[PDB]
Amino acid sequence: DVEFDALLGSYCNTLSLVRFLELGLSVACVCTKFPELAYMNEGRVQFEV
Amino acid sequence: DGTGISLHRQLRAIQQLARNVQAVLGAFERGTADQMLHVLLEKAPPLAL
Repeated sequence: DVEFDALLGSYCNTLSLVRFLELGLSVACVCTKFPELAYMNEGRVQFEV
Repeated sequence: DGTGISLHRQLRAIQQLARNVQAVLGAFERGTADQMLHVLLEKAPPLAL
């Protein structure tokens, strides 16, 4: 009697990476990179109608 | 963070450091001269005596 026990396969997946930019949500926001948000204090946008 | 904010205030740091180091080294050149007259004072007897 000759016996063994075998590893018949190994499966992994791919963690998929999404970008906010390929979305339709990104139309609902203006995005800008502002590296000094740390150093800001109060930001303001002002409007006239 | 690479932002220029971090650069300038780093200058202010290098600046203030150079100014104190400059100040304490000269404290030993005056320390000496003062050290003298006092050691000169400790040693020294009045004229009257």
